[PDB]
Amino acid sequence: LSVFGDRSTGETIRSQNVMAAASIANIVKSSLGPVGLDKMLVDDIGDVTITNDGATILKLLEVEHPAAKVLCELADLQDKEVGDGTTSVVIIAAELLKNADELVKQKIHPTSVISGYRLACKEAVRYINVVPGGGAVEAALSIYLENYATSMGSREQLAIAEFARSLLVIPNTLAVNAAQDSTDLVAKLRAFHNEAQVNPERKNLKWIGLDLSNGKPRDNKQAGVFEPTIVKVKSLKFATEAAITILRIDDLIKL
Amino acid sequence: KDQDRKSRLMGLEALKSHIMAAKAVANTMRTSLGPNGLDKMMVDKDGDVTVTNDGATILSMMDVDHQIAKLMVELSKSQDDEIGDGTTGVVVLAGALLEEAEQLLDRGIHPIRIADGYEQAARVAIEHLDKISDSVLVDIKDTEPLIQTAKTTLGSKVVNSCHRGGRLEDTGNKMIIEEAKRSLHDALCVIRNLIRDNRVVYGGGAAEISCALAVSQEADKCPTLEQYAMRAFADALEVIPMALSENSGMNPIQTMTEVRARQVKEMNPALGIDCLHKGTNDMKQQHVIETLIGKKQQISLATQMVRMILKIDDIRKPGES
Amino acid sequence: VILLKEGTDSSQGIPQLVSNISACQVIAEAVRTTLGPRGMDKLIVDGRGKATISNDGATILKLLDVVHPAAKTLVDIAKSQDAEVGDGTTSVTLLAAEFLKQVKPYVEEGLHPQIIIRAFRTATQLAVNKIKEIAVTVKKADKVEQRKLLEKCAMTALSSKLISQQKAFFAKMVVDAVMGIKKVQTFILRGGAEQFMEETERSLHDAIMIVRRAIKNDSVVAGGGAIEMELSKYLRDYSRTIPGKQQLLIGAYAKALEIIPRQLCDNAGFDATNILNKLRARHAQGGTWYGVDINNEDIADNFEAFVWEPAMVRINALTAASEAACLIVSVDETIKNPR
Amino acid sequence: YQDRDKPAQIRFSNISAAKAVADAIRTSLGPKGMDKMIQDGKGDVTITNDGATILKQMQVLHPAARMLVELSKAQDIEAGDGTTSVVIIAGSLLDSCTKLLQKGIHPTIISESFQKALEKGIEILTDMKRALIAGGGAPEIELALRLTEYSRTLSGMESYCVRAFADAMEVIPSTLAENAGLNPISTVTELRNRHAQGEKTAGINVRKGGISNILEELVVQPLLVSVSALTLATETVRSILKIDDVVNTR
Repeated sequence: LSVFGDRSTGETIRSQNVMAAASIANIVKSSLGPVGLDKMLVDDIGDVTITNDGATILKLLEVEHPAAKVLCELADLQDKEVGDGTTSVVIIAAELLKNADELVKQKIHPTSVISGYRLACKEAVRYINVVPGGGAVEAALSIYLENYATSMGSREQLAIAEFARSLLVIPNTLAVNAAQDSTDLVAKLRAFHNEAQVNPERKNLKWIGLDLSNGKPRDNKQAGVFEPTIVKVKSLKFATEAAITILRIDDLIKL
Repeated sequence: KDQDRKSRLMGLEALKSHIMAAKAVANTMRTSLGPNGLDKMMVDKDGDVTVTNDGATILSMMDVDHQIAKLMVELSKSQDDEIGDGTTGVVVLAGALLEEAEQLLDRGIHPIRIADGYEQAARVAIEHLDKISDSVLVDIKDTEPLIQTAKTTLGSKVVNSCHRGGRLEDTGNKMIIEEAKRSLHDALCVIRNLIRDNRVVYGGGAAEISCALAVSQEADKCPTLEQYAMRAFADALEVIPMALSENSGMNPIQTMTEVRARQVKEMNPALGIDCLHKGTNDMKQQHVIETLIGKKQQISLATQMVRMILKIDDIRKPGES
Repeated sequence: VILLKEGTDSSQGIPQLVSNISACQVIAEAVRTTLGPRGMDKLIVDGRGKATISNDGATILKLLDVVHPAAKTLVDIAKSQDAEVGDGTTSVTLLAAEFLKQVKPYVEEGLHPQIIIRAFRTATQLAVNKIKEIAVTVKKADKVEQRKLLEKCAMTALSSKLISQQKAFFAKMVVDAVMGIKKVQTFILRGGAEQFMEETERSLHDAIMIVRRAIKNDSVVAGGGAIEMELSKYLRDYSRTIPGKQQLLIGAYAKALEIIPRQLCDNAGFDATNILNKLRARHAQGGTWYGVDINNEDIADNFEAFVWEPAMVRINALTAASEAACLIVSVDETIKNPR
Repeated sequence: YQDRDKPAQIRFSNISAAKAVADAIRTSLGPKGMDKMIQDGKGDVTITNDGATILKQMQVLHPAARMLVELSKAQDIEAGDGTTSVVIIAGSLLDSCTKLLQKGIHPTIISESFQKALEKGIEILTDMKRALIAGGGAPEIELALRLTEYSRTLSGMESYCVRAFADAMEVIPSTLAENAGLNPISTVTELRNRHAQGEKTAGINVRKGGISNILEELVVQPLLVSVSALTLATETVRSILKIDDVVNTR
């Protein structure tokens, strides 16, 4: 072969776009939530900009990669449309690509993975239909989508089941930022939501979130921690569309 | 203990490495197939030298350290008791089936599924041989035609001058006497096989080409991944007759397909290859007829040898510490 | 100059456990494909130069003789399994390494090894209680003679084999022999070759064990990974109602049980993804005995197909598997006296 | 043998350069085709799955690869559709021709054989351009199934050559089944048995993800697409087979 450029394919190119997207999330993972840590932005001049806003970081961050640039354009669409949730969108998308890359190693085709994420996002919006914050939505969808997966079959279980685990990053990330055992709080958070699905009795706790100040569960219905419904709904639609856009890529051609 | 410096070979690469070991023994022996087969020079460990084209003698003296090759050599101990002459037909057919399997492993088919198809195609072929066979001494015991069959067998050996100190007619060299001894051993099997069953099938490649058509048609009726293996069984059957024409100095594929269409268009009775450069095809006129029990044991022992090598997927041996 | 070790090799911490976990997977890989009746074989050669070809997980591990000590623990656990049961060495070694594989990233994330043991000891006891709950005793099912059901068990084990057509004849004699094996080119074998009689020697030996174990113990469970998926369902649904670090561990324990039916599909050439996903759906709907069918590439009720295994054997496998993973997980350091 | 002059080095050079162009574009086959990351020399990027667009940006220099690019342009002019299927067919035939040349067959005999397969190939699709044919790899299976029947009746080298022409058509439905999230082998296998027993209605439906009645799922294409594809592909494969060497000038 004689060409004026390069060419490459295989599992490494999907992983390269996965490892690239994961780097953008980690740049804005610790700054998630109200107790998010500040981060420096050193320009080529030498100056330094310090802030903890995840949206401000992505707008000023510069990473030479095509896959990473998709998440930057992604945050702009979510910003201009709503103006909030750009940090959770980038983090949720990176986790879906991480789990999706693991499925592709298990001989699960991306088109089967993509067809599952389109189904999990659809039913998740139906189950969602303000809303309690603090990871209450992500913990409830993690249980409903895990049960709905067994109803479909046809190579969509692992795709929808991995979509459920990806949502837990939000209460897992907020718990780490609050200096608490995230494995405990996320487990305590899933236990209350699971008891809500077993039976509708009032002894079972319902609509529980996370207390970032005290470090424990908290009924956000009474505590007054809410968000707009369009944020949690569109953030999953944008995150799913971006993971699909990056996961459909299967080749790299340079000139 | 002795895990350090332990030889290991696993995965799909091991199966292709095992197939490469069997093909080396099949490609070595496919040249010595037929009466015009190329001989093999043996260099004994004690300095002795001999020349022969016998499939069993080649496998006995072949010192192979590979474990997969040793299993193929062990098949000769079971094959020579039944057939005697054409141990090459089993090794050539086994190596042919393994080569065609390598095209199926790339498609993503499991080795056990390949072995399940060959076992299904073998019963298709073995069932076809029972139909097109013919008898010689049905219902009466006679000595006239039975003697004629053995006369064509010894003709493949150096004793052909006397196939019908001193000379072979009194039944000048020890090694020719040695090869003369084995020339009767297969003749005893040719007579013993005809005694166990006088039914026989036309040799010279006529049986393999007819079975390949039946195996190919029946492959359409198997809706499962064993279908590709059945088609591979057809192409593997053609290697025996395609090897005879090669050893005689003719175009293999043109002589192969020319006999196929003759077996489909000209007449229903199977027709072989004129490897001895006789008048024409239709080996029934040339009186070149192989036994039915032999052809069945060939396809059977070949499918067994392919099944055993396919179900093996890991070799382990500790090295010198 | 005045050195503490002086050639003494020793390491501890997370790098030691992760090192032992990878060694345990190497032993499973040597017997991963041998799972099932139609499993791939392994060739082993000794200093004599003779080759041993067999898919017996018990005989293979005895011949390897691995020097790594974490591997010696797994091989030793197989010997206790033989005296306890006589089989199930491949399931114990393959399933023990799967528990280690799933808790590997959590160990790297700083989760303590002792917290992992509390999940295995807990989920194992919950699984043993579910086996005795699902296990059914079959002595006079529908007033059918036991010789009839025992023949259906041996026929299914011998189905899709060299004696597939004449499996009924071999089914009767196997049951009658239970109520040595010899070859002819005591059970005398007649076939067209020696390998047909060598494979049939062990293929009938499996049916003899099935008929033997049914007479000894009438309490059984659905094989082919059917119980492994129900325990994977019960423990996964139970882990959801467990607040703490035991949630992710008991769930990982559940997902590790799915390796048994996953390899029965892979070893049989089938697509483990399509079957294991379709199978997990049938278990959620209420299928308590559905499993893998080695013959047909589809989901089938192994209980109705008379593919049974004793309930105590599956209990001793999980106990030996969890005890082996816990013993490796409880290890932190490897000490070596130079001598 | 000696092989003083080795023109086979140019055959495997043309086949490898031709097969390499198809190995990339094949994943972009069908509605569920996999996209690609085309990086221009100036660093710019763009995501797309159009087959004709991918070939234009490849900037190929090899002669055999250039003929596939001009081949894809011809299908856009004649029929206007099926651009990816032509380059995939031409690449698979050359992949199958590699096995024939190893057996000792001349390229001219292979070329004349495909012309005979193309003759019966057009007759098969005409029986199954005021006409329409099913999609989703339906004619590719019937074309692969019925040509294998003709190869049994023929004699000489045509059987091995025409059979390779038939097996090469199975790459199209094998590629569609792959992108649709199915098994490429079991899906193509189920269609050949459905075609031997049924008719062209059997195929792949990517919208539902499985085999179904193609005519009922509203997936149909005209006859000129599959006919012009085999015609232009065979003539391109024949041209690559007839090339023994390339000589530069000045």
